[PDB]
Amino acid sequence: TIAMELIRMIK
Amino acid sequence: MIQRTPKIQVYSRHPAENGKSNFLNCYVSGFHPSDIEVDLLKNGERIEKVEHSDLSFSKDWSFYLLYYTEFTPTEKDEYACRVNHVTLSQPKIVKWDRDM
Amino acid sequence: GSHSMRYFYTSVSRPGRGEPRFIAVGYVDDTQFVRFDSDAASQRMEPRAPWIEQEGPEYWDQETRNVKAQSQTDRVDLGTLRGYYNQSEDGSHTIQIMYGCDVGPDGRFLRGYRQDAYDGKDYIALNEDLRSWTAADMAAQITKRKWEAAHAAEQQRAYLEGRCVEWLRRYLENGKETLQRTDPPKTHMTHHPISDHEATLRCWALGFYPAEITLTWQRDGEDQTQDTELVETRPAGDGTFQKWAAVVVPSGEEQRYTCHVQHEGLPKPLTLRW
Repeated sequence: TIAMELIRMIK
Repeated sequence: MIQRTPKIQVYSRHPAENGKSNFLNCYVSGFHPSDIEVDLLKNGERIEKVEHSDLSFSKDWSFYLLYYTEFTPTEKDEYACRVNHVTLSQPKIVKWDRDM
Repeated sequence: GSHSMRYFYTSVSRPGRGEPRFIAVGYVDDTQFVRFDSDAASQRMEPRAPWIEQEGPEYWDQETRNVKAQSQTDRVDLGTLRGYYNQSEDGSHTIQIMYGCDVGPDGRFLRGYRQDAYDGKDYIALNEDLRSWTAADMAAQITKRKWEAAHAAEQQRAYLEGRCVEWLRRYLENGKETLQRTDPPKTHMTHHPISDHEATLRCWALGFYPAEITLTWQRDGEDQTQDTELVETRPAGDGTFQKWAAVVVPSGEEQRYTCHVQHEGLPKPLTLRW
């Protein structure tokens, strides 16, 4: 299952 | 801008036997960027209906891809992989060698 | 032995040719199990191994939903990173993301990973301690500060030590029949004179899994790394891998040379002689 927490880590 | 030339390997899934069904593979790796065109050739001519794996990459970020098709090798038929990529002045054509 | 679950993201902008293209693949060890392609027709996270198909519709709805969201995130990051490097609007650029976790034989957490890249080079990476970031350049320093101000390292560690390892264990269980086997290499040798003085000896390893393998030549029991050729380990196309190592030898001297093959699936390492 993919990490949802990456979705918000905008660069 | 980082640009890297693909490494190329043309090979069968099983050691080739004439008249016996098999798979022709062209494995391209170590390239960047990911934009690439890869064809399998039977006696110079392009084989239609060739599949490829889903784009992925190694630890050094370089991409790799497997292109393949089912085939039955014969004595007369020559196979090759033609790789077209921004890093190559002319597409590179690697001949299939049964023992490589 | 140990196991790993790994996700790979690739976003490539294509100015003029429409919107950026996004590919995601997921691996457990050396076996791919999921795939997403923003250009494909289904617009769904798709199965690529039989054991993942036993996950219900709700699993697939959430995976699809999150992978799409990630693709939008990469989309704006693409534009943002173009600004940092002061790049023009018309060139094609690439964001790559890798993350995952390792577990031991018992199923315990061993380590986590999170690394990003821009145009083929390191951008920002989570450090071994899963607590800090290493920024390779000056544009990534800006991103490094945004993520410190967001405590993203904790959140990364939350996934890596939480859902990551426990869905790994789940997958390993639901796919025990396939993900926990070691196919040992079927070995053979070939022999071809190059001339009246020299011959090629080529040592083959076929049908093995996992991909980790070592082929080494010896001459009179000592390692030979000279007039040898090693090819990159390669996929056979059916889940197994191939490798070969060749050496050019003096004619009549082939009996001095031995090929040694180390693989997890072997009760003990093989020695091959012509």
